[PDB]
Amino acid sequence: MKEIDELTIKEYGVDSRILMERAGISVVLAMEEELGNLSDYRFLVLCGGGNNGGDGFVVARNLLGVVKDVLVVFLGKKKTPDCEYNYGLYKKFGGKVVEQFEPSILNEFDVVVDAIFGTGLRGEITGEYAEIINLVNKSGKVVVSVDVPSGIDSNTGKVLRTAVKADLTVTFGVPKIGHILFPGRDLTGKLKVANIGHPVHLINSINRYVITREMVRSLLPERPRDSHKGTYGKVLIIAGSRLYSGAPVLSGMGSLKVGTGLVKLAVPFPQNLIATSRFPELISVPIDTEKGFFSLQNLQECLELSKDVDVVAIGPGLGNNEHVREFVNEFLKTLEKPAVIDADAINVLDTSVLKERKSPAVLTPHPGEMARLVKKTVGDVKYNYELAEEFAKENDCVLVLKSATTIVTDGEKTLFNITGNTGLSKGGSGDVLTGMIAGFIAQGLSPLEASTVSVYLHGFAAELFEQDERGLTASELLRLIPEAIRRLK
Amino acid sequence: MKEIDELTIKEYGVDSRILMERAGISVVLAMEEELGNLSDYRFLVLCGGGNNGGDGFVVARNLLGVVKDVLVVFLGKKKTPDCEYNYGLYKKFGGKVVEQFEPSILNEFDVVVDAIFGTGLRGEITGEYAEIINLVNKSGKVVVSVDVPSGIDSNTGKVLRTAVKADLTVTFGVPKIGHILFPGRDLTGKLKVANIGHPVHLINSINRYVITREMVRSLLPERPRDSHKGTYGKVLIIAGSRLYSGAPVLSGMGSLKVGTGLVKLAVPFPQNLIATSRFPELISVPIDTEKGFFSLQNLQECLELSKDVDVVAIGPGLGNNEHVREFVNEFLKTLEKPAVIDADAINVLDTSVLKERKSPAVLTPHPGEMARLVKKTVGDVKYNYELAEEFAKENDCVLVLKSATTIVTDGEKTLFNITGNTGLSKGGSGDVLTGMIAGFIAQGLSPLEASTVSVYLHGFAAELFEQDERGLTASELLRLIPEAIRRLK
Amino acid sequence: MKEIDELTIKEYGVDSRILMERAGISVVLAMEEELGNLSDYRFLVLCGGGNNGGDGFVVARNLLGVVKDVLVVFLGKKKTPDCEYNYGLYKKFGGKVVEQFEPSILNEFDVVVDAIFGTGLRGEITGEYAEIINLVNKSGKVVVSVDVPSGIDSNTGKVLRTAVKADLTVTFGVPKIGHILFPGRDLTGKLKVANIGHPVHLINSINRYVITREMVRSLLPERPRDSHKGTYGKVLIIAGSRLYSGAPVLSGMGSLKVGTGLVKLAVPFPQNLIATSRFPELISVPIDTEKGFFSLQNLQECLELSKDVDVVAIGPGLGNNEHVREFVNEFLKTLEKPAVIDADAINVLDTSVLKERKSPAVLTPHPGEMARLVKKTVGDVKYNYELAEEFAKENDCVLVLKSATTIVTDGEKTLFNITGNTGLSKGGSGDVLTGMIAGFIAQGLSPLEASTVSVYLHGFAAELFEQDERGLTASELLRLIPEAIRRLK
Amino acid sequence: AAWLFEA
Amino acid sequence: AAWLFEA
Amino acid sequence: AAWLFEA
Amino acid sequence: AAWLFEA
Ligand SMILES: NC(=O)C1=CN([C@@H]2O[C@H](COP(=O)(O)OP(=O)(O)OC[C@H]3O[C@@H](n4cnc5c(N)ncnc54)[C@H](O)[C@@H]3O)[C@@H](O)[C@H]2O)[C@@H](O)CC1
Ligand SMILES: NC(=O)C1=CN([C@@H]2O[C@H](COP(=O)(O)OP(=O)(O)OC[C@H]3O[C@@H](n4cnc5c(N)ncnc54)[C@H](O)[C@@H]3O)[C@@H](O)[C@H]2O)[C@@H](O)CC1
Ligand SMILES: NC(=O)C1=CN([C@@H]2O[C@H](COP(=O)(O)OP(=O)(O)OC[C@H]3O[C@@H](n4cnc5c(N)ncnc54)[C@H](O)[C@@H]3O)[C@@H](O)[C@H]2O)[C@@H](O)CC1
Ligand SMILES: Nc1ncnc2c1ncn2[C@@H]1O[C@H](COP(=O)(O)OP(=O)(O)O)[C@@H](O)[C@H]1O
Ligand SMILES: Nc1ncnc2c1ncn2[C@@H]1O[C@H](COP(=O)(O)OP(=O)(O)O)[C@@H](O)[C@H]1O
Ligand SMILES: Nc1ncnc2c1ncn2[C@@H]1O[C@H](COP(=O)(O)OP(=O)(O)O)[C@@H](O)[C@H]1O
Ligand SMILES: [K+]
Ligand SMILES: [K+]
Ligand SMILES: [K+]
Ligand SMILES: [Mg+2]
Ligand SMILES: [Mg+2]
Ligand SMILES: [Mg+2]
Repeated sequence: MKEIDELTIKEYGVDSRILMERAGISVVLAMEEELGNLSDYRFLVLCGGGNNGGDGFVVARNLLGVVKDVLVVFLGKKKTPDCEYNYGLYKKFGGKVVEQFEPSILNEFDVVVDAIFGTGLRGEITGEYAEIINLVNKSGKVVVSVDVPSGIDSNTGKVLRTAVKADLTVTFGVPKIGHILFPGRDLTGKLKVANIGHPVHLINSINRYVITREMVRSLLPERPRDSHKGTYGKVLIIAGSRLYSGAPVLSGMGSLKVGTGLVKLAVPFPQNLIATSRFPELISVPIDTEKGFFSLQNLQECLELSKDVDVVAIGPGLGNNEHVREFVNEFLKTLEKPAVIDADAINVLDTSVLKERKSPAVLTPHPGEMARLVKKTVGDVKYNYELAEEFAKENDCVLVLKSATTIVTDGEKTLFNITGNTGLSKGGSGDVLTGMIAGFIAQGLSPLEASTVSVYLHGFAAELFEQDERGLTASELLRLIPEAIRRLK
Repeated sequence: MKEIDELTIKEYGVDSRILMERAGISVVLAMEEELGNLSDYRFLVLCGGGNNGGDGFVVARNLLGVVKDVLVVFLGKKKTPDCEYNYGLYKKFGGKVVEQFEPSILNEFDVVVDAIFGTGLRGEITGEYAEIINLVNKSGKVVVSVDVPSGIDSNTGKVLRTAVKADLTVTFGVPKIGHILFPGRDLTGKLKVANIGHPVHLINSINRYVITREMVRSLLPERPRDSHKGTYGKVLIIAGSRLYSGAPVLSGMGSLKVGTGLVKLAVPFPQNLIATSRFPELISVPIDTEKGFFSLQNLQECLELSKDVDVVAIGPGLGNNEHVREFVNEFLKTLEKPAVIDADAINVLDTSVLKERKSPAVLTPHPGEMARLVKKTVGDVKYNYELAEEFAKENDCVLVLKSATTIVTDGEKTLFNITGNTGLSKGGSGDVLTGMIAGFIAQGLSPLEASTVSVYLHGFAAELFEQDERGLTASELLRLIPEAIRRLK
Repeated sequence: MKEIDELTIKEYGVDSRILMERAGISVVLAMEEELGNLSDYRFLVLCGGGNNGGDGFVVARNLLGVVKDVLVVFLGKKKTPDCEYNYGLYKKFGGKVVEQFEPSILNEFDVVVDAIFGTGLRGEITGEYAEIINLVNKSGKVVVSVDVPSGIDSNTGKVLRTAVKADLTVTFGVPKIGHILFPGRDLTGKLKVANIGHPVHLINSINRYVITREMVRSLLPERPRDSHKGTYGKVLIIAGSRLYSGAPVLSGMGSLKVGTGLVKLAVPFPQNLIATSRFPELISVPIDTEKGFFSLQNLQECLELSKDVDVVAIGPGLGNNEHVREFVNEFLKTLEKPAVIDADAINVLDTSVLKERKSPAVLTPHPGEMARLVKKTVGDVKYNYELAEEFAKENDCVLVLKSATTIVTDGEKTLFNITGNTGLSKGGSGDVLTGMIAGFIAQGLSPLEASTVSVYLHGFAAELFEQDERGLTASELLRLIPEAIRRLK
Repeated sequence: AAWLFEA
Repeated sequence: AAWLFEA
Repeated sequence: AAWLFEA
Repeated sequence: AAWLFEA
């Protein structure tokens, strides 16, 4: 993005003042769209000394004469050249500027435009800057942030001591990672992405994308009329234990509800019988076990069951103990099919095994399992997309790191998912996702594509729940999945 | 309340006649609201000699000239000063008063205003007073009671020999306990609470409240966007036996449907498998038992399962025998987590154990289990809020005493719940409640708050059932819970 | 306007490239608004070598990558600096430019953007430029003109040999006279006025305005509740003859329908009786005449009738002969009230009389009467706002020159009216207007204000006619007037 | 609509 | 809805 | 209606 | 609805 602006000025030849003008007017238009007619409102524009503030000056100047009142509070010391220019325009146009903030000031304005810091923020905000942000946050006024709410680090989404909470953020060219990852995602409020005149080839060159409806629509496999269950693939899910008899059911149904032709579960007897008593469509193979858990004595039966399926999912509700550990690593070492490795299969996994595998793999950890997997803290891995990138690349796999914003990466391409809600914050929801991913691989999507489509549809199904989200359970989510698919087209 | 009137006159300085005027006109306005234009109706006002009757005289006087007909039947001997004053006003204004009731009289009137007795009722009603109340009750006329239907003891809700059955009750300042507890709640009909000019600080000073929509809305925990199942807590439910394989399922789902992140049941094998066959989202741990019931041999397994959960519910469908008794009391004595103690765990409980506990507890008895618990009759404990108060305070716990009006108390604060209907009068409904309470504790509400929110939402879900209430079952109630939550906001 | 751009660059400091960028993007946004999503369309941008063409290059460049196809046909020889700059940007961005137009080219495009000439057009278009405009006009494609359709002289509305016919014109800052006067008004199609960043004080400084709904709403006199016919004024209308018995009725009703309190007509007997037989509310004074026309023998009767009225309208249907001439000029010379001089009173008027008058006057000629009045051809005066200005100023009057676009001027302020339709192209419609103007003067609006409000409301009433406009008659128009007023607020 | 009455 | 355009 | 903004 | 107020 810094790249993008520079190239658009330096190689394409667009005057930096023109980009700055387009930036500011796009903020005005976004506010009009969100607030209706702007002439009834009084606007307090907060401008730093950088180009974020310059953008602010453009906004203030364009409100002059058209709205009830404009005031700029200039908070910087030095001004960049474009900020200086635009400051001089605002003044020539008759705009009033002050240099000291008095708490009482929010009293006489309806909208605060936050142009203090954007992508040029470095390190923590303190001093006057922090007080003013805390005042704005306590004011209950409408807050529109220019580019990113001031205080959010645009590369990570972290709050640098304190940050503005916006009702509306107008960002330029492309969403920034700090709009996408929390807490920043929360502080952004409603996000508008404005076209300010970058050539389209530059906008498209960016390595990380948010997963969209259009991308997922184009990835959904085709349903030829002359087809049968074989057309849509077979999944084996190796799952469950005597502690967890339900997980396998949720995974298997996740596969069926996204359109897989045939799903076989392998589950310790008698827990395997639980699946068909809820959903008779599922096939649930009883695996004879010594203590209610998969072990090495079951290895050959499972490789045999895997011989004429398209994909194998393993992990949900297996339990984490040494017999499971032995079994999972020998299985994965010998299985020459794509694998979706989840849950307790991740908790026992030996990552050397992923390197010596010829067939592909998707790993689906929440941060707690990722932390354990790479031997780091939850805090070190949460939302750490570069870490996920390095791991996907080292181990020749797709890593789906699950959280309110899920990261899907293969080490080259990284995608962020922003669908879903807190109804998914409840056990079972991940077990469903695993089945969805395995299912899309069975139907012919690549691992990365299957994962992109699945995370998106899984979150969208949760949002379609009719009642309060907190009451959503995994069984209900399964039922919403084909509605999500329909609404997708 | 007697306190309240006295202080409003004696310390704040509001003339008692003014309070009485505001009382009476609030009755007129409440009737207009309920009946439409009052001028088509004929009103028979029944006035005792107390201030309830004085309030009646204010009503009658204010109807003079505006309605088809007013008649007062004055039933008292002496009059209090404000009743005397208002009697004299009614007469000066031209109102007609008689002193003898003739059964034939109800014939020529449409509305009976019942101002015979309010909070000054002492002991049983007999003699003329009883006959007249029984006549009014047989008349099929519209009955509006001033303050409380005459015959209801305003401190308990008991009928003192006989009582008026009202279509509408207008009470002053705050609801009286006798409007809230049955039978009085039934005899009150539709209740309006009128502001007659008490200062608000006095109205708010009252120790007992009815649980309202607004109170429950403010107590619902937050759902931060960046969250996961851990954010919303973990519950262990120790439940079931070979006699009762279903109870644990209803408790576990009750927890999940109010937004708990993770629910583990511990249930004797093979009954534990019943839970996941209905709801695979649940985790149901098989507990190995000798005869199909928890005993001391299971104590250590359960303490272990309790180590990284937030709350433990125990009791639903455990069975009541000596092995269960030993197990429950040793468990609760050692468990250092908040406990929700229900059902058969209450039936075996040794209350010394609650005193020696450092962690908190909520007990959820119906009157039959409370009676047994304190060794009294059902009749002695039913609706006995002072008894519940004393028990909560002695044992350092929250007591939720369940009935059509549920009492929630911690010995200091007492709350009454008035949502729900007879569809909850059917096995399973309590087992659901236990899970709901455990769930809200898991999410961070205090025991008392979790219980307040739960009793309210549980009754409101029952009322949302689409078909006749009597056909409601606990499974359907679970499905209604997230609708209740949504309607709450 | 040339003034405006220059000052905005040279004194306010706005880079001319920035104004040009805002110009072009405002064209893109106006097209999106009018056409919906632009990505389905192919655009042929026609660029001259001036700044109009530069604006075109901005448009083309901003469509690159977002729409099906862009092509520029560059038609100029030299480029101005901003056109050169923007040409270079379009190319860098990957835009394709050709320099020769092939008739077959319109075939493969859906929208022609016309940026050949704007306000820099000088003299007639011939050569390649004319052929290309004639091709576009024969193509049936959607045509969007940048600033003004190429070929319209922006100061007069004249076509310079040939001109583009647009579906949409996006003009910058303010409407140009050439959008307002015909034929240019016709060639403009739907007109959008874009804010490109001129300071508002400059935009407002312009001497000529289009009459708007908001201006007319603020001018409508107040209707105090405690009022009577005297509050709203009295009008005398001196009108009619034995040739024209209807004109006076239409004028008198025009006065009443805009809210005048009292209208007296003076009309030769027996023609005066026609008025009250249609509208009995009118007062119609029989004037005794020798041959059916006003003459000098009626002068004193009319001055007498004028003594306690607020305004006098004279002219509609008087007839044009020497007795009328003598009478009108002696009357106007002596009448010391505001006069509305219309129709045959204009045809006989001696303009020296307007100079020697102390009281005010509004003249309401169509071009045929203006031509005669200043002794010029219809062609010389039609839409000649400078001529009208000079005449209003020389004679101390308001001149309302009537046509599809009516000019209202007092020599300092000139207003253009753009309401109305061809249903007003039918006798009687002017006679109604005269009464409307006299009425608003009677109610207290200045001559210029009365005329501004009247021309607007008169055209708006015609547009409210329910059936085909061509069937509208003056009687129906009278009925629509109070609907126009209501819709105005 | 709540100054006089609460339900 | 009037900052950019007047009709 | 998408030239300026994407949501 | 007319005991308190007439309009
Ligand atoms: N119905 C069922 O049968 C269910 C079984 N489940 C199974 O239970 C087993 C254990 O899975 P768990 O995820 O509970 O525990 P894990 O042991 O795999 O997770 C490690 C710890 O990380 C923490 N954690 C979880 N999500 C986190 C997040 N988003 N951010 C930070 N920390 C987080 C948890 O507190 C957990 O204790 C798996 O086999 C899983 O399939 C779960 O899917 C729950 C539902
Ligand atoms: N589906 C299931 O598995 C169910 C199991 N249940 C379990 O059955 C066991 C016994 O519970 P119960 O309540 O039946 O019996 P309890 O032995 O706990 O109750 C004692 C007696 O009190 C009486 N009683 C119940 N509610 C009363 C009230 N509101 N007022 C006055 N008296 C009342 C009953 O007649 C009952 O016989 C518990 O473990 C409970 O969890 C019940 O929840 C019913 C549903
Ligand atoms: N119902 C009636 O009694 C009517 C009587 N009318 C009266 O008829 C008399 C003569 O008025 P006229 O306007 O017919 O003729 P005038 O003699 O005043 O007009 C001179 C000529 O100019 C031409 N002309 C009219 N409008 C023109 C325009 N917009 N552009 C160019 N040329 C135009 C006409 O061809 C007309 O012959 C007036 O006293 C007028 O009040 C007219 O108002 C028609 C209705
Ligand atoms: N607040 C939230 N917003 C969006 N998605 C969520 C949220 N909480 C959880 N999820 C999604 O729910 C699923 C949780 O998976 P996992 O943590 O494996 O839990 P489980 O094993 O409990 O099924 C993931 O897809 C995760 O990204
Ligand atoms: N008529 C009623 N109105 C409102 N609530 C009721 C009614 N009958 C029962 N309930 C509620 O239903 C639940 C019954 O719980 P409990 O008596 O423990 O029965 P169970 O063990 O049968 O589930 C309690 O919350 C109680 O207050
Ligand atoms: N096509 C048109 N569009 C708008 N207004 C029109 C049109 N034709 C005529 N008018 C209006 O109708 C009225 C005609 O007045 P006038 O020419 O004095 O005719 P008359 O004497 O026939 O009543 C004027 O207000 C004129 O501006
Ligand atoms: K900012
Ligand atoms: K009473
Ligand atoms: K043009
Ligand atoms: Mg999981
Ligand atoms: Mg119970
Ligand atoms: Mg005319």
